[PDB]
Amino acid sequence: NWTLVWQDEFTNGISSDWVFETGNGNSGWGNNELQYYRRENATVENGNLVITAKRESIGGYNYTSTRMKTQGRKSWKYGKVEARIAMPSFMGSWPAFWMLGDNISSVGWPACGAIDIMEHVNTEAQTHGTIHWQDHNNTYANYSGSIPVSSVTSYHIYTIEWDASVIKWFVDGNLYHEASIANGVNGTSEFHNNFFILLNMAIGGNWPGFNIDNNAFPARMLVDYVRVYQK
Ligand SMILES: [Ca+2]
Repeated sequence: NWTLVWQDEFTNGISSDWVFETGNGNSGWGNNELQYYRRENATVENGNLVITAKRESIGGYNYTSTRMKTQGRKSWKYGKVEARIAMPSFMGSWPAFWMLGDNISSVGWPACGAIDIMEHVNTEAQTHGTIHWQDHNNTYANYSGSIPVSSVTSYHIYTIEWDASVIKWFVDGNLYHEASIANGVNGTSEFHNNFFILLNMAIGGNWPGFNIDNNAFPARMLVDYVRVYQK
């Protein structure tokens, strides 16, 4: 059965297991994103993390938001990883709940692997689940599924179950995507290493595009909790 091994319920502030990124990264966090991440865009209100994207200027960028991670504090190999999230829906928005391989520090992205547990862009009536990696031929690979979500602005539960055979994605317990990692099929060896968790909300970028609804700011993503279980 599933045993809880880590959580942040945000009940008494943000856990010291999170580190915050600052700035626009390299080439907009690799995606030509437009935001500058800060600590100040993360707050807690009534037992929920609140990530607020703002029209705010700093360092040559014109929007701010938060990107937080458990890198260097907490990581896991296999498990059930879940968060209860309510996110905004507007043109330019790109919230995510995801994981990266701890070995990113030595192998870089995308060789480290990423497991996107929840992504949403713009005003789509659906959310996506995806894995990204470098395959047997060392070519960038991704494998993505999606599920209709009529109200991303309401709380939904975004989950993966990950074991040495498979990763499965669920929203509200409804299975919608799955990917085999058994034997490192399609060069998925790196999903058999420890990964850390990230939460963020980007503004603009190659996927959502550069048509930004400037009247949708400030915008809030609320996260009731993040939990990890293992067998
Ligand atoms: Ca909570």
